[PDB]
Amino acid sequence: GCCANPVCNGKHC
Repeated sequence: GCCANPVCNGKHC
Protein backbone atom coordinates (compact mmCIF):
# COMPACT_ATOMS: atom_id res chain seq x y z
CA GLY A 1 0.00 0.00 0.00
CA CYS A 2 0.94 3.65 -0.14
CA CYS A 3 -1.08 4.88 2.81
CA ALA A 4 2.23 5.15 4.61
CA ASN A 5 3.31 7.66 1.98
CA PRO A 6 2.58 11.32 2.92
CA VAL A 7 0.72 12.14 -0.28
CA CYS A 8 -0.57 8.76 -1.37
CA ASN A 9 -2.14 8.64 2.13
CA GLY A 10 -4.63 11.07 0.97
CA LYS A 11 -4.76 9.81 -2.45
CA HIS A 12 -5.26 6.16 -2.49
CA CYS A 13 -5.85 5.70 1.12
